[PDB]
Amino acid sequence: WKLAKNIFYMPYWMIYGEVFADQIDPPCGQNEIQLPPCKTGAWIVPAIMACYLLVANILLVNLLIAVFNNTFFEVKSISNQVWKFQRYQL
Amino acid sequence: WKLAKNIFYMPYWMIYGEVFADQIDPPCGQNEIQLPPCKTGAWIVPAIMACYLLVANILLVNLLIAVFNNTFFEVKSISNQVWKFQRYQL
Ligand SMILES: CC(C)CCC[C@@H](C)[C@H]1CC[C@H]2[C@@H]3CC=C4C[C@@H](OC(=O)CCC(=O)O)CC[C@]4(C)[C@H]3CC[C@]12C
Ligand SMILES: CC(C)CCC[C@@H](C)[C@H]1CC[C@H]2[C@@H]3CC=C4C[C@@H](OC(=O)CCC(=O)O)CC[C@]4(C)[C@H]3CC[C@]12C
Ligand SMILES: CC(C)CCC[C@@H](C)[C@H]1CC[C@H]2[C@@H]3CC=C4C[C@@H](OC(=O)CCC(=O)O)CC[C@]4(C)[C@H]3CC[C@]12C
Repeated sequence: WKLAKNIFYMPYWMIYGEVFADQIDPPCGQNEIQLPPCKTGAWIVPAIMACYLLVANILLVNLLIAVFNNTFFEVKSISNQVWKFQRYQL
Repeated sequence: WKLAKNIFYMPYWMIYGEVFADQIDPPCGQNEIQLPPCKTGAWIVPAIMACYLLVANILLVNLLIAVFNNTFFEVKSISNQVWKFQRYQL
């Protein structure tokens, strides 16, 4: 079950300004002490990290900003009128 | 080819809240153990870092917020009508 935890753990905190910079692309397959060998296709992980961070943090958050902004006025008027209606129930 | 990787590595993650604070301006050219000597013009790197972070994070992201916001209504109406058209194809 730790695999399912590792699916959601670091990509979720990646949205809130913690990119885990020590684990983006650690040096491996060299001697600095002998490092463990390079996993195959481990260079893909920073690239899809870049695409994910771009899509999430720039596209979806700003789109939710636009959604919150362009539906603010109708929701504000409806909420004011509904609160004035629910004053009687209170 | 590691030079081309180093071009894109840290400035890209600099947008998402990871400024790499240990490598902004490390102490050098002193004894704390003898540090390696100061590179010439290494003080320029935090200044252009400051200008880059300002321009990127404050100018361009907020401008994309404005672009997403002011074209939201036309895109929303067009997308609703296009989805209602593509219901038949589905
Ligand atoms: C659909 C949207 C609106 C809500 C989000 C729901 C899911 C994305 C959440 C809710 C329940 C969550 C699960 C609740 C419990 C666990 C057990 C957890 O197990 C461990 O951590 C085992 C311990 C370990 O070995 O570390 C792994 C994550 C997981 C599957 C969670 C994965 C994410 C889930 C499916
Ligand atoms: C302006 C923005 C919207 C896009 C520009 C950013 C990307 C084009 C950059 C940022 C991070 C970069 C990646 C950072 C690290 C790597 C790992 C690198 O692989 C290795 O170095 C091998 C393994 C190792 O030596 O540790 C291959 C390039 C790649 C995928 C880079 C490809 C280009 C990326 C995706
Ligand atoms: C134009 C916009 C819309 C898209 C962005 C495209 C480029 C900015 C990307 C796409 C392909 C990328 C290249 C794909 C592969 C590599 C090899 C990579 O090589 C290594 O990492 C060598 C291993 C090492 O020594 O660390 C260095 C980055 C580089 C040149 C990447 C640099 C960034 C590039 C040019």
